[PDB]
Amino acid sequence: MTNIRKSHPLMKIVNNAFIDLPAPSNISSWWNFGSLLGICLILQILTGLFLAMHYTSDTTTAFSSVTHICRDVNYGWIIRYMHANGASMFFICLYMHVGRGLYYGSYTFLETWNIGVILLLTVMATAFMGYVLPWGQMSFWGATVITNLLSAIPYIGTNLVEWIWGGFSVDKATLTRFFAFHFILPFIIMAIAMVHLLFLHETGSNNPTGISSDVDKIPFHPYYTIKDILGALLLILALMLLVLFAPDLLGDPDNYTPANPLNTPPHIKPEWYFLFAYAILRSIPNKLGGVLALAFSILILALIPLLHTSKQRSMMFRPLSQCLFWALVADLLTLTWIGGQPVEHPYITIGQLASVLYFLLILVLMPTAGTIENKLLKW
Amino acid sequence: RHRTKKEIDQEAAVEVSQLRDPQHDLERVKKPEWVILIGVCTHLGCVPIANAGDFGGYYCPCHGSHYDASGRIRKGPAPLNLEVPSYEFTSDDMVIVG
Amino acid sequence: AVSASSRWLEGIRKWYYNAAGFNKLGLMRDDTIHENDDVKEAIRRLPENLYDDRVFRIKRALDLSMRQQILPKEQWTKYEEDKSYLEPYLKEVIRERKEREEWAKK
Amino acid sequence: GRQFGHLTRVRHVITYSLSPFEQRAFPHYFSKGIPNVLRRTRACILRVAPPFVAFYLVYTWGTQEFEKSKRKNPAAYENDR
Amino acid sequence: DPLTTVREQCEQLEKCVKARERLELCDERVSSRSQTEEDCTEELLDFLHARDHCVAHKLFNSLK
Amino acid sequence: SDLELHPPSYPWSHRGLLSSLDHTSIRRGFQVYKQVCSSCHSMDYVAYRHLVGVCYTEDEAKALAEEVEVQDGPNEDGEMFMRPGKLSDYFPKPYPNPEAARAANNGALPPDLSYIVRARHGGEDYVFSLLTGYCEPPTGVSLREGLYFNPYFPGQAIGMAPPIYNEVLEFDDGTPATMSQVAKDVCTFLRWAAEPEHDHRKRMGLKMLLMMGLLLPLVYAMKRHKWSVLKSRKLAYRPPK
Amino acid sequence: AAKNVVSQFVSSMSASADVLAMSKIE
Ligand code: HEC
Ligand code: HEM
Ligand code: HEM
Ligand code: FES
Repeated sequence: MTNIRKSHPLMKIVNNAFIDLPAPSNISSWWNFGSLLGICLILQILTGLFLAMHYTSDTTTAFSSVTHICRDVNYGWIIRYMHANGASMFFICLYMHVGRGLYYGSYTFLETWNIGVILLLTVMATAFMGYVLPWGQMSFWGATVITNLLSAIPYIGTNLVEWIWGGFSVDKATLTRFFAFHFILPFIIMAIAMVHLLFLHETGSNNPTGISSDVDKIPFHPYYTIKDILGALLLILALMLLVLFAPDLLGDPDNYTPANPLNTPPHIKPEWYFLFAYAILRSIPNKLGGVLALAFSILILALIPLLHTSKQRSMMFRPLSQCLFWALVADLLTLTWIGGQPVEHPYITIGQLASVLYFLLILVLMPTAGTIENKLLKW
Repeated sequence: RHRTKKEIDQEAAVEVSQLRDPQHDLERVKKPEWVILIGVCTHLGCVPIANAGDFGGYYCPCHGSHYDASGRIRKGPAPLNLEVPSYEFTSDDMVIVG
Repeated sequence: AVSASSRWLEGIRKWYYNAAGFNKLGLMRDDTIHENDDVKEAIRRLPENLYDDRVFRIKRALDLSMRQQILPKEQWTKYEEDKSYLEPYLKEVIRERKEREEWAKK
Repeated sequence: GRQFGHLTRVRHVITYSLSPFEQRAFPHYFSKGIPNVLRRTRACILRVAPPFVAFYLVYTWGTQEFEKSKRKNPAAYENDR
Repeated sequence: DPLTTVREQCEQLEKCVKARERLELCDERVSSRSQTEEDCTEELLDFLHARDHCVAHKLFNSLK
Repeated sequence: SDLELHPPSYPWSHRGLLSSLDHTSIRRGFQVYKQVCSSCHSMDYVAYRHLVGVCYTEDEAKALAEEVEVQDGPNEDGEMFMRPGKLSDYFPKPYPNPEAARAANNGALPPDLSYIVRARHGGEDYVFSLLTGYCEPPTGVSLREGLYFNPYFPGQAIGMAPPIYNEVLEFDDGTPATMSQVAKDVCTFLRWAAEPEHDHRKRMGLKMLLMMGLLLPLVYAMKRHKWSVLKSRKLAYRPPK
Repeated sequence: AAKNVVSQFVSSMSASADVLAMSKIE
């Protein structure tokens, strides 16, 4: 070759994973969440860096600081409400991502699946510390009760909760830590994303049918660049619709109140993206039992590869799992509901059966259904 | 919390057994007139409200747990009673929690 | 002792077969298989006719999927015509490997 | 390695395509959508909608009870007696 | 001036009349058996709601 | 565990996506806060920047901000010798410091109104239905004098003196100062101190909606332009067989 | 779209009404 810009630079060749790559034809709209996933990572970052261009990480000021970003600073208001709302999107997008993987068996790509999982959990940490930066009543308490929930561990716990906090409570020491880790996680996560992409590039994108498409492959540039741009267009739409018309709507927490360590919103809860795991935790009387089961909520993802029982990696051709897949999703919705519920009889009893349903759906029902379907097909 | 000859007795006459947790007021303080508690209801620990409840003690709005005057669990869903931080009375006006 | 029960499974079977949509796509059961290392070798063992067939079928199928269009009612795969053409090939491949595994015990 | 010349082996298939500039990008969209949208939704509805329906009942009932049991402050045990 | 009139009207509707009967018995039950733990507040809490839904819509057209 | 009554979706000029804030209301409301409310509740993030937000001129608010620094002035902030003039000063703190504040109101601590609308669950509805909601304690109920009964407080009891009562103040123009009429204006000024961007953001909304209605359709066509070859595509299979 | 978006993000740095308030006022 001569003057083929792409492979001339070696660097520019590495970018031909976007333009020249084999991309399956058939492909639900669901896959745009990968790309959007990145979109969100880049938006949070640009946004973060500007907010962290006018934010301070002290008890005294932090609330003020945010308050000042939203008042005196030019276009700081949208930047901040764009950053808050974004993170919602970021999660809304994440959970589409994992749904798709669950449903079409994209998770067969074990190595890719394991990175995903790390991805998911890393963002999860990020979101947990950022929300505490503004140091408002919800944030303040939410950190205590989550962090303390780590003191369940018998031997260490206790010592360890105190190291993480940098003291006995959550004063300045903790507050500056979260500021620093919030800042540096996303950068580390981008490396991961790319590592994730790396592995995925070695086997390409699965499809709704569930079969290899090698016999049908398309230009990523021609087709999938417009799709992705279009995806954006809708993604942004949702992010501005939220951010411009209903800034606070999705941000359940109304606690714009500077944190007073004796005061407490009897209704303490993580934002929507954490409710599942909250609910699941409450269902267990015992503290430690609840922390294990909380971890297992999320950490149970990496099992599913091994659970796979059918011969069709595609759920597309299998009824019964399509029914229990949906139910889990609706069980997951049910759990999210509990999250914002008084912890009383009505909700308790419900959550408890939802938390068993979720683990049944994942651990026991689906796997059996797999088998059955295989046996009805005579496979 | 600086109690009262009327308050001490109050908490003194309460029949242990019928207390979720069995805690003599005397095993939870050092010097009767005084009672010092770590304001963290045991349940999910969001601060109680002294002078609230049904057992003349402390209330934790958060979920409906009443705490007596010695601050002993009497209406759940709290698990245990209130903790009593470490503290030695040094001079007659001085006690050091910790 | 299966006369009534196992002559009625075909009833759920039949139900189930057309339930799963792949019927409609013009695809067959063997073409819906998870392409793993054994399937892979079976696949490779196919004659030109069988094997090119499985390529057009999947071509026509992924085309439909891309366009969200179902094949006409007249042109659909009928359960009574279960070409289990991979099965023969696929069995052996497994058979060979089970042996290999076993021979490696001690 | 190389992803385009090395995917698989395909014999005897013709394809026929047309240029963008020769065709229309919106092919009787209302007409296809209705019938296609209709035909897949109706093959989805049964497999998808149920569990959501279920949640709704459980939501509804589940909130009624709460308000009752709590607003029915006399619910547990009556007043007169 | 404005608020005070509209409120009345609102409690003149067949559903306000109907659910005020619980208030009336409440008040008397409670006042006569004054030692009871019965809350008349809780009873009032239904009336108020229906009065106020109404109030809002109308009350608004009368202010500046 | 007491039922809490909830606020009506009270008819507001701004309830609607495009609806915006009514400054005259703001204006009025302001005074309400300043005369009725400055006494025990503070507004720390609010400067004397109503100018354009509240239609008070620069000269108007300068003057309005000057007298507030003459009486409550920077002597309460720590500017020993400070008097009339300045505009960077923030609304004057009812009391030196919180602890005081609770003493003046006996244990209770007058919440900073800056964000009340956006703080407390339930927005300006709650705030309006609190002030305008004050009814007779319920048969068989007891009330410590401070504990006035209010139909909309969580715990069913608030330490609030006559928030607002008819003819509490008088507005320049002549707006009929009804308990409620004044509340409608007081809330509105709160809405705004809570979210000063209210109007700009709804504006942009408008411009983001039009734009997006031009880009969404456009961009979709692009997407079909390109893909068309694929979708229009037809296939043939001719083995030698 | 890009123009305003970018512009907002750069003015976010230009000069905060906080500071600018005191500017030119002595
Ligand atoms: C002193 C005389 C006050 C004036 C004038 C106003 N408020 Fe007030 N308010 C005051 C106290 C002491 C308290 C505490 C209540 C308690 O029981 O702790 C309050 C409370 C409020 C609330 C309640 C919010 C909540 O805690 O749930 C609101 C919404 C409120 N104050 C707003 C408010 C407004 C808008 C006023 C002017 C129109 C106003 N208050 C006047 C004391 C005083
Ligand atoms: C996806 C990765 C990230 C996510 C999920 C995320 C999420 C969040 C959330 C939920 C908040 C709380 C905001 C609120 O509700 O007030 C927040 C705040 C903040 N974040 Fe991010 N963020 C991410 C990346 C970043 C990055 C990369 C930076 C810096 C470059 C950053 C800087 C900040 C700052 C300074 C705040 C504090 C002020 C505020 O509340 O806006 N964040 N983040
Ligand atoms: C930081 C968050 C993430 C980013 C930026 C990201 C990005 C991407 C992108 C750009 C793609 C290719 C397109 C697509 O299929 O949609 C992809 C594919 C994939 N991702 Fe993610 N991802 C993230 C999170 C996750 C999570 C949490 C998991 C699972 C636990 C996951 C698992 C997968 C899988 C299995 C695929 C391949 C599917 C297929 O095409 O067959 N991803 N990811
Ligand atoms: S956190 Fe105190 S009773 Fe529940």
